[PDB]
Amino acid sequence: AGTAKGHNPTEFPTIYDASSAPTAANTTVGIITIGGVSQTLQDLQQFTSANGLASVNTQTIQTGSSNGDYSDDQQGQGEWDLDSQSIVGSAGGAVQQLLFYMADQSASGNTGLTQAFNQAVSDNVAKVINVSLGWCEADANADGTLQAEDRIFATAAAQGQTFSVSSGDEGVYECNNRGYPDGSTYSVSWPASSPNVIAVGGTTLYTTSAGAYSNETVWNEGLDSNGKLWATGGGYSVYESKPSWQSVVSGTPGRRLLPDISFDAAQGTGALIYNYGQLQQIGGTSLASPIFVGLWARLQSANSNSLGFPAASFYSAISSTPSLVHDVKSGNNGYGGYGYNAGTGWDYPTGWGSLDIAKLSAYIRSNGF
Ligand SMILES: [Ca+2]
Ligand SMILES: [Cl-]
Repeated sequence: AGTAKGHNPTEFPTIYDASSAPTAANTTVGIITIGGVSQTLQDLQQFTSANGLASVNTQTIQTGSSNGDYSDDQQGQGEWDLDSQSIVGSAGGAVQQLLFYMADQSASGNTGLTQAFNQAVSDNVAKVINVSLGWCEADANADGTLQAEDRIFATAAAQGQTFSVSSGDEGVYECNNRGYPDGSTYSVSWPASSPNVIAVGGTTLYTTSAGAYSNETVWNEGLDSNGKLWATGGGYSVYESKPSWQSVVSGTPGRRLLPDISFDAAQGTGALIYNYGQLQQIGGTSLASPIFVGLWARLQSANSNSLGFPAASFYSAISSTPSLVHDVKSGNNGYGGYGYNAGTGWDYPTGWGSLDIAKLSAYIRSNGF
């Protein structure tokens, strides 16, 4: 069954059958960040230069008050590094432009992040926007953040923009102090639980000795030394109603089910990322979402950026056309015998699984999306 190892981001096209697709050279991509990206831009230069790629056109955008705090968060740089290098690698080494929509760190509440989302939608220049972040949806709901941000994502979807959002790293235990085992008590992350975004969960990725895809299982690496679970977020929103396209998954509640799709997330099978100059092997659903973003941006470039928000089409296409995905069947996203189990077809840990990009491209050529 393949081998578990780290991977250069430039390998993700081979792994997910995207090498025959155009690059994302004709599609602009956004990344939501918390604070600045000055070190991240140096790490991105290290990435493209080491891989012999053309340099990436970047812009940074202060999305809130002009007097806000956009200084670099040092630990955050590794996350913006994961996002940006994984997007560019998955995109085949080229994007039209990479836009960093930086959230103010000195704003009240969650308003810095809300303003970053808002700016990406108002500007309506990026076709695909990565969000490798989140938190307990019940906490977001309790202070009004959920409602305010969902309005923004609704505008995005109506405008034809794709927000991609990591499902979470806490398995079913998102709301229990961010991942502490809690028995049968299951919860999900915001903004992944929005029906106006594509929620991306996580796999453990096995490759053959030649580097081809072998298999994927659920991402679940168990507990760390603090006792926190590291596993793919998945479940259903307690607040958001089920969008009609999800009705194809029978026997589920009348709620937004997540994730929609999944890609590599296990640290043990994760991406090799330049962070403050040093190569580190990094996972999370923060990896899986940028993989999706880069791959989806290729399909946008192949289709003149004319593909709208793709949730309905994913559910109709994949339910009727199982060859479009790698269906994850093994593993669970809890602990101690609790959590959801993968299975045939759509499941709570992984949604439909990972996309086979060339097969999806051929489907889109025939059928539209
Ligand atoms: Ca499955
Ligand atoms: Cl909807």
